[PDB]
Amino acid sequence: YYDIDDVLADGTEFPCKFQYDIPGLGYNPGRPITKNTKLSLPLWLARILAIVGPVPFVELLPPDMFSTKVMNAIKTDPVALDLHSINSHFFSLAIKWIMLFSEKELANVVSELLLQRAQELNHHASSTSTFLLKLEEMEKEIYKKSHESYKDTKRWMFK
Amino acid sequence: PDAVFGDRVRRFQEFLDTFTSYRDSVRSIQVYNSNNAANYNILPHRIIISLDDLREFDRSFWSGILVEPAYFIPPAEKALTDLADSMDDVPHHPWKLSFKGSFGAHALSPRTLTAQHLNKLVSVEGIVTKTSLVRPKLIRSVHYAAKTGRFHYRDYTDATTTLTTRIPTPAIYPTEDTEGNKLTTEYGYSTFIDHQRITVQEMPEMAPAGQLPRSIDVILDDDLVDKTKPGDRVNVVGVFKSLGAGGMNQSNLIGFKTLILGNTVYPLHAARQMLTDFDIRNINKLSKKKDIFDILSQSLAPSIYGHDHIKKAILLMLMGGVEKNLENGSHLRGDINILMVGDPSTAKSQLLRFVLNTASLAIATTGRGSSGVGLTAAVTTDRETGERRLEAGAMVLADRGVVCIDEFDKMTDVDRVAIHEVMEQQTVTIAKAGIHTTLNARCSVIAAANPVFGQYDVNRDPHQNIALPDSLLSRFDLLFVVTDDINEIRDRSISEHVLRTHRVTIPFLRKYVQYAKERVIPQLTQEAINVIVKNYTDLRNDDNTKKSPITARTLETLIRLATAHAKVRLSKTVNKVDAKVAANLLRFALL
Amino acid sequence: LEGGALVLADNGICCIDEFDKMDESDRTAIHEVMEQQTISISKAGINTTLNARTSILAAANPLYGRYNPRLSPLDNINLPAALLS
Amino acid sequence: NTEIIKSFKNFILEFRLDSQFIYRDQLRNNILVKNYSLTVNMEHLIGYNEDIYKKLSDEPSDIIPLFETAITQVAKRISINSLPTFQLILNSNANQIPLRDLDSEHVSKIVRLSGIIISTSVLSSRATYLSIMCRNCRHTTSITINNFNTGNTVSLPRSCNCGPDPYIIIHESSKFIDQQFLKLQEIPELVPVGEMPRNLTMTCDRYLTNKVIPGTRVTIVGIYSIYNSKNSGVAIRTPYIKILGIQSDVETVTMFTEEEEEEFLQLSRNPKLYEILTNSIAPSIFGNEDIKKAIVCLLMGGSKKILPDGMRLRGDINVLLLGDPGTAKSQLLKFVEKVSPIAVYTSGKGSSAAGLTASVQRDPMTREFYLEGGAMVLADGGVVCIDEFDKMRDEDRVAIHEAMEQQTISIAKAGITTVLNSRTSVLAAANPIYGRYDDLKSPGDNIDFQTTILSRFDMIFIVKDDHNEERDISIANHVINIHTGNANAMQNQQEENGSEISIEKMKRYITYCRLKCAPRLSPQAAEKLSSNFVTIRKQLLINELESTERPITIRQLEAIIRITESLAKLELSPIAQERHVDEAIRLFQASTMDAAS
Ligand SMILES: Nc1ncnc2c1ncn2[C@@H]1O[C@H](COP(=O)(O)OP(=O)(O)OP(=O)(O)O)[C@@H](O)[C@H]1O
Ligand SMILES: Nc1ncnc2c1ncn2[C@@H]1O[C@H](COP(=O)(O)OP(=O)(O)OP(=O)(O)O)[C@@H](O)[C@H]1O
Repeated sequence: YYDIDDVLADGTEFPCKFQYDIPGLGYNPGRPITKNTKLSLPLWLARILAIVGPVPFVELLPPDMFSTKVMNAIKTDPVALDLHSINSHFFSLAIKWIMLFSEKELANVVSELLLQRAQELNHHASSTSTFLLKLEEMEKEIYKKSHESYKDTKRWMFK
Repeated sequence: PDAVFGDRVRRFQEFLDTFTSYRDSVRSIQVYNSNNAANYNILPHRIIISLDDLREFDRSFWSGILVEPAYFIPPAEKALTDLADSMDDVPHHPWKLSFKGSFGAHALSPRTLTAQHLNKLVSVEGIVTKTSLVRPKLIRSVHYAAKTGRFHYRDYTDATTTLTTRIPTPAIYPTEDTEGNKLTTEYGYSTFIDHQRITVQEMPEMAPAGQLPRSIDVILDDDLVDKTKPGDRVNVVGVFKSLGAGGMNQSNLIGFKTLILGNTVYPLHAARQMLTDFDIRNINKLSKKKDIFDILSQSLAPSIYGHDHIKKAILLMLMGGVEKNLENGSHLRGDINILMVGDPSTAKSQLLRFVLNTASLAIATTGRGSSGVGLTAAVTTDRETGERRLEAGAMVLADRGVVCIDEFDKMTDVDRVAIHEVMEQQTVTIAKAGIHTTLNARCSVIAAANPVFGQYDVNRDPHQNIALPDSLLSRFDLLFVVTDDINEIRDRSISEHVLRTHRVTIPFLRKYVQYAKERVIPQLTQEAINVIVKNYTDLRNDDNTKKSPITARTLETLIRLATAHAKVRLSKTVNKVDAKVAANLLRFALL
Repeated sequence: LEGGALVLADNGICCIDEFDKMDESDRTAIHEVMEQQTISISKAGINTTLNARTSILAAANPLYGRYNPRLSPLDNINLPAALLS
Repeated sequence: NTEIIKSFKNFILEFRLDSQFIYRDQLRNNILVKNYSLTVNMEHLIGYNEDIYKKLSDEPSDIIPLFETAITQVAKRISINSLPTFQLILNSNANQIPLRDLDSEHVSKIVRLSGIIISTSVLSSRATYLSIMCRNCRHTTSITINNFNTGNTVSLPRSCNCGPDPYIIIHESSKFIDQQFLKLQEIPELVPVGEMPRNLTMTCDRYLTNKVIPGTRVTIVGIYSIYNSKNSGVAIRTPYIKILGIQSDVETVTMFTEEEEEEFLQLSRNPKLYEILTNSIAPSIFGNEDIKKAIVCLLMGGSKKILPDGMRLRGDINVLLLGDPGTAKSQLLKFVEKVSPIAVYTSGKGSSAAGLTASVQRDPMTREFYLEGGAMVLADGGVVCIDEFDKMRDEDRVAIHEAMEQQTISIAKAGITTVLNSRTSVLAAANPIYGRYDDLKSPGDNIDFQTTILSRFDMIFIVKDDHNEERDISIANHVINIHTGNANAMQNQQEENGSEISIEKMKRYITYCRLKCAPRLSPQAAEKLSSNFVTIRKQLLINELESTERPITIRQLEAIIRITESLAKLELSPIAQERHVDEAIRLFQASTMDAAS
């Protein structure tokens, strides 16, 4: 869709092996790619790739960003975790996969992390140091709204 | 004891009952412990636990161990040993827990530490240096009172005892216990722990811009002792101990010597390694091809043009060359050593960085250098308790590994004479004050040197162009001169890849080679001999009218070279087919 | 004091390498070791001359890089004439 | 004594400078931060109460604890556990004092001062709180160091038989802090006379620590005092000084204010943004703009390419100032050091006592060993100025050959063999041999003998000073104008007013820039260049067809490549321009000309 991040969300390569042989390799001279060839794929294509069958066209292996080592690591110190490092496009992204695979488990998990970041990021509302760098872009923008919110507020405060 | 201690133990029931995977693992220890009991008429008590379960168990008990492990831990210590009793109580003792993590906060490197991170179990990683050597330490004591008999008993607690602070109780040592009978020291019934202490420097890779690294200490006890040599890359995890006075201990500035105790300290490669099946089968699949080796060659120079013959020699050096030691006689040198030479901007030193990475052992060298390089240089005086302790230099520290040398020509000849001892003899010899020993350095080695004078490395004769006479020439199995000669046809090739520079898999290689190292040595086959005998002889029969030096040592390399390719082929036996490869690079060695 | 080498090798053969690199300090000693049956130290308060019965053999390398047939004898050798005599 | 607390608490609350009060703001501002800190303006403090300032100034050390224990009070109001005491830093810029004069009178007197630090100690703990128990009575107690001037100030009380002082340390329950132990030296300019500059150990605690890079020019405040120690007399104590606060001239520190980016954006928009810097480097200097221009390209930092494998592009290049005296190149580098945020001026030999080789030195006590430091390490990741490079001893001169490329030094001295990282950008000013005639000679036959020394160098400049009448009289008078009434110096104001760089801000600009953009060349620039040097590679060999001896390397081209990002970095653009590249060609062509001679 029209948000740069929307198309930006589909751009990252996703390591999904196909269910079928595919003559006319889009990437090269297979020409067909043998069934269960493991390859990273852009989300947009991969979005509907296995969506058509009735068996799905791609096995669609789960993201390393979603690794159990990731999902547990976040359980420790999300405040300390660098989301700018992980993807960095994540919540706007993972929601797609979580929309894609339709799992509730990490959802009940990650959403809280979103809050955990939020609480402290609310501390940033006051007017640094190094934490600001680890924020995701969508996670980064949120502050712009808040920073200027009080900025004009305090600048409004006097004269 | 507070139920807070008894409850935390009681709080550890359902865990590790769930996850119960550790329950039988300790039982797996129980059995093997029983196993050894079966044969003799070895495993450490301490067990690994992924911290993670606490997040599915107690998040308060979770972070608390990260907060006040000093408290939560000791009860967890009991239940393990306690259940350890229940696990096997039939037949007639720290039982520590590691925690890989499940991190972290508490994830920090040594360069950035505390004051808050103090008194908390934390992962910290880096070089192992300088790693104080081990000494034995008692805890329990026992005695006999004659003539009334019975048996005496005594316990001890130091400053580094357990985890938490406890009342210091140096006892001297138990004697004449009432009634006043003579008490003879009794041992082996009494308890002992060999003690170890080491610091660790933070990585220069992760080191900041303009500042020096600060290595920080950690205690090593029981199995924790001697798990690793000094200089290693490893991540230590444990609570940070602040014990000791601030000068207040004696009424009268700086204060509080401090270090982390325990726990895991997982060795880290940045060897090891896991292999499995799928992976090694690629090795098993790739091994069949005789076409693989050039691929092995081409993968070596991602940024580098050609010199593939120079490349081929590198992997053949990775093989090790199949050391064969004489029975009750001296071994001939197994491994191969080489030196890159040629006009400036060769990217020879650049190549060493490639030699510097996947190689995994070992340290390189740029010119000077010393005093001693791999020499211990007699670490002294004392250090500690009046005890003289040598600490091996890089050349020793690099044993069973790679040695790269930059500016080898600039290096002082003083230690060069030692490099004769370093290379031909392939062992270290030491007498200084001092300790008197000869220790093995078999380390694989390579160096690099500029032309003696200017760009004339082409025109002027290669002799007088060596820059480091004489036997130094005999030592190296290969010396490749790099001509700086330029061609527009060449430069045209030189551009785009240099252009693509700014804008088959490598890691698979070192796994392919590492397993290729212990399996399997090709030994020897006369068929390889049949052609090479006419070869090397003919080499002395021709080359001596062309170049030099020419020695049987160069012939000895032929066995090394073919030995390596036989490994490159993963051949269980040598083949004459490999010699043509070695001879050709040896042809390229001359030309 | 701890002696060795020549003092240790006395009444027996002494094998030797890098004989050209033994420099002067060795040469004069073995120069005297050719006078044999003696080792002379006037150093410190030590005035002693101790018997060295050592059998002597050392192999040494020709002038760099290797010997040149055009090179005349004794020009090729790196050792002193009185040492070879 | 007591209740003087509320008076600060009053100024903590009662104070409002219109329209908005500060420190009360700063507190909550630090609250969510968990900063646990306050920076006080002392010159501001007098504005509140005239009495308490000097009332504080009388024995400031004793009223130190009267603050942070007070600041927590309403902070605790605002907090509504555990809550460690905040760290206050008061500061003043008003009367700066020379290091040359420290009078015992100044003991327990707060003094703001400029300074140049030699170094600082590795951090060590101090326990702000501790629990302690009788080794006998089983009696439970707790103690704190609430504040301190090291004394040692406190010890174990001996009143629990049981004794003596049976109470003992408990570290787990105890809570801790840190100290830097800075060693600061006076500014070299004045007033050492013929005597060597005094050096002083400054005490940094908690937040004070890690706040300053070693060797940096800094302004600091704190209290004069003396510690007996032992490790003097009769009964004489060694001098030491508290650091509070230290407000140091920025940076002198990766972070900066946001509006700075914008004012730079104003600079980034300028079409002359590069060309104005061409003038800024040489306010007093006249001509040699090419070499003058060749300065800036190195100023922005070299190409760092770390992508696998571990092979990485280096920085920043190499440059040679060689030419007859009257080149003003040594005078040039003196400007160079001033322009670099971190740089080392070296005319040696070494400079001044510094080992041109970073070298090993033993610890006096407890034996052991450590890196003694080296100029490459001192300035690492920054500018390098070198004079007498031809006068350099060739042995450690060898180490230079390594230092420039691999950019990592390693020594086996003693037991510590570790390989240090050196990212510095060196520039060689060494004077050519025999004046003019060496140009009548080969371009070589100057540095050492071999040009292999030149091989490691990138842009090497041979100054040709020609005696042209009009050319001299221009700068000739330009010289007099440099002098009283400093007519040229007043010209910069209008240049400061209208356009021209202030160069201290520019340093911040560069430091801004150096960390900001990572320019990657456009694909067509390279092919434009690939087609370029292949000619140059082919052409100079056509000069080599005569067997003429002088030179060329593929490293020669790579150096040029770093020029691509060089000015482009000034542009701030993500990728190198096609057009942008060309000036690098003709500029390096002027460098190639030196080979042409
Ligand atoms: N085969 C090659 N492939 C790519 N680049 C090369 C090659 N040979 C030389 N170069 C270039 O030449 C330069 C070599 O610089 P480097 O510092 O690596 O030289 P070095 O190995 O130290 O040689 P020396 O010891 O003679 O200085 C690099 O910029 C590199 O890009
Ligand atoms: N382009 C120039 N701009 C300003 N002054 C100059 C210029 N060229 C020469 N001078 C004057 O000439 C004198 C040169 O003295 P200086 O000591 O700087 O020479 P140098 O080139 O640094 O010496 P060396 O050649 O030994 O490095 C200075 O007083 C300087 O003002």
